[PDB]
Amino acid sequence: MTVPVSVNYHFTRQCNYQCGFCFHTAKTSFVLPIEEAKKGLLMLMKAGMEKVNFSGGEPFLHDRGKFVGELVRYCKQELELPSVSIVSNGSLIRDNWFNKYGECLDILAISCDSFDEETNVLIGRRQKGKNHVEALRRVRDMCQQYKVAFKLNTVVNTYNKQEDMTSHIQELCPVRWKVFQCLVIAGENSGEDALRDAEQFLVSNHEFDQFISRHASLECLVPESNEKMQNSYLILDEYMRFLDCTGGSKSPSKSILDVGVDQAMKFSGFDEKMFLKRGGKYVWSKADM
Ligand SMILES: Nc1ccn([C@@H]2O[C@H](COP(=O)(O)OP(=O)(O)OP(=O)(O)O)[C@@H](O)[C@H]2O)c(=O)n1
Ligand SMILES: C[S@@+](CC[C@H](N)C(=O)[O-])C[C@H]1O[C@@H](n2cnc3c(N)ncnc32)[C@H](O)[C@@H]1O
Ligand code: SF4
Ligand code: NA
Repeated sequence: MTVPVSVNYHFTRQCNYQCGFCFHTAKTSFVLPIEEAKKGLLMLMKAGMEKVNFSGGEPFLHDRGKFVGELVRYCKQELELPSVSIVSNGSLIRDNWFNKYGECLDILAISCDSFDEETNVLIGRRQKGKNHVEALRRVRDMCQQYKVAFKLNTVVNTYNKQEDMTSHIQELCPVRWKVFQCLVIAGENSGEDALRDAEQFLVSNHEFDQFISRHASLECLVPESNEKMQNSYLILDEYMRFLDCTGGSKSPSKSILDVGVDQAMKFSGFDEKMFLKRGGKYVWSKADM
């Protein structure tokens, strides 16, 4: 039986940005009552979960960041999880949140696809109406101030495929720099009713390889081609259903809240060998960094 050692919980699909290739789109606004989410996290820890990553959607948009804060505190203080992380666009992370919850967060990943603001506009890394300026640098400084490990995520796509990020990554010094090839998921960023159309963003495997090669000097680089990314995550949706990506979509299992972890896991599509090959198990607790 596969142990769900590291699990992503996309607890909301709502987002304030509009990234054109987004593969986890705003198809619903449902969020579990926080006590139900805590019951799911408890049974995941009982099944062997050691790392949880909160995703979405934008995790800091829900309830002004209080929901993700409380889940981080619950997992660290009540479940004693070795690793608690978040992946965020960074735009809504505030100093008061960090002062309250940062001691419980091991790793904060901020997504940054370009250091060129025209490219970010083309991609949709922007809110409609008002906008923020240097959210990335301000969040990076908060991670140093509150002693959280800083991680950066980048999607290689048509509009950054020639970008040399070396000097910027050198300055930011992330502990881990994930570099994803833009990935198509039917019903998310392809398909008749999809909210996004990734076609204009996709790169060839070779263009992905050339972006990786350009940045091979950076020791923090963790590349994930489509092969390494598609099925190598345990992905719980906003109903705490595992999503199986093996068929090219995000096909949900029943909720662990109804059937338990082991039963739902059979329908996760998780490729544990690929999880290990891409570097999914790593030094992820802050005592060890
Ligand atoms: N087919 C896939 C593959 C991945 N993801 C999501 O893409 C994000 C990738 O972010 P990453 O930083 O790689 O997630 P972590 O699990 O925090 O990564 P790691 O533990 O390896 O640092 C995750 O939310 C994951 O669930 C997705 O929606 N669909
Ligand atoms: C859907 S996002 C959710 C968290 C937050 N909204 C953010 O963007 O960081 C999770 C991660 O997946 C990446 N991502 C989104 N769409 C992708 C795609 N089509 N292919 C590869 N990665 C993608 C994001 O950039 C981000 O690092
Ligand atoms: S990838 Fe962009 S649009 Fe998709 S959830 Fe993250 S910030 Fe929102
Ligand atoms: Na969609």
